[PDB]
Amino acid sequence: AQKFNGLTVLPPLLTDEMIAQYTSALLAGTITSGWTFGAGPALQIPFPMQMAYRFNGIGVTQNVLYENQKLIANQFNSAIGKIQDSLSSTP
Amino acid sequence: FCGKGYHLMSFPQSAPHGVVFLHVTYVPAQEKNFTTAPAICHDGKAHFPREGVFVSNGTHWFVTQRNFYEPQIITTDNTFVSGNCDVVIGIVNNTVYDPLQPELDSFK
Amino acid sequence: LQPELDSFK
Ligand SMILES: *[C@@H]1O[C@H](CO)[C@@H](O[C@@H]2O[C@H](CO)[C@@H](O)[C@H](O)[C@H]2NC(C)=O)[C@H](O)[C@H]1NC(C)=O
Ligand SMILES: *[C@@H]1O[C@H](CO)[C@@H](O[C@@H]2O[C@H](CO)[C@@H](O)[C@H](O)[C@H]2NC(C)=O)[C@H](O)[C@H]1NC(C)=O
Ligand SMILES: *[C@@H]1O[C@H](CO)[C@@H](O)[C@H](O)[C@H]1NC(C)=O
Ligand SMILES: *[C@@H]1O[C@H](CO)[C@@H](O)[C@H](O)[C@H]1NC(C)=O
Repeated sequence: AQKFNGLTVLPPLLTDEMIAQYTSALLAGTITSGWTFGAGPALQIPFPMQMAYRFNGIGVTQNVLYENQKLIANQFNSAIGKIQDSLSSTP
Repeated sequence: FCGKGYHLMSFPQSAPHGVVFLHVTYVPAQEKNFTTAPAICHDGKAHFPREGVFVSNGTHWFVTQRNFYEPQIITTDNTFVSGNCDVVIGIVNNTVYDPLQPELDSFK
Repeated sequence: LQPELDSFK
């Protein structure tokens, strides 16, 4: 990380803000479009509708979701909540 | 991986030291919005379609496929039953048609 | 098919 004897560092041509904006656009498109933004124009599908499709894509029906919506939301929010503790407590 | 969108099949062609690809690709166009619901309540049980959803064109409740506006009448052959009307959210009141009772009653 | 064939019609 020094600048001596003829070696010179070059800055990134796309800095971290637009990288964060591209990942934010990815997350926004997949939270409010399903897979439709990844193929053509984005289409409006609700996220429990999309997760019912992805349950239908994995081979289980709708009634494991629509009868268990708060349980799936609790497991999902607890599962994403332990991501921060797993990364923060492991160097 | 092949094309940009929903792939169908591909055309292989030659280059002097390489290869060029052609990809016929399904892209949707001219999209409309409707009113959806996960289930339809009829006679105290929860109804769910075979390979689609419940849609309505403002008034009349229809069953269509996922990638096209091709509506159908809610009938007992393109719709299976699971559970009751209470444990599911988003369920509204409509009817599911019987294709056997006029032929049973009014003729024989 | 048989219960509505028998008990109703
Ligand atoms: C929604 O779909 C229904 C069903 O096709 C449409 O109702 C039809 O309207 C025409 C014109 O008035 C009638 O001749 C048909 O008999 C109706 N169908 C039935 C099954 O009764 C309706 O026009 C559509 N649009 C709206 C805004 O409700
Ligand atoms: C769907 O239809 C059912 C059947 O009529 C409705 O249940 C009735 O609701 C009223 C309103 O409180 C009660 O007075 C009746 O006793 C209920 N019927 C029975 C058999 O329990 C239900 O409310 C309707 N749902 C919606 C969203 O309209
Ligand atoms: C479609 O969207 C418009 C506004 O963008 C809304 O007024 C209309 O009610 C929607 N259609 C249905 C069937 O809900
Ligand atoms: C959908 O959201 C609206 C708020 O605009 C709410 O009134 C309604 O109950 C919701 N439907 C379900 C099935 O939760």
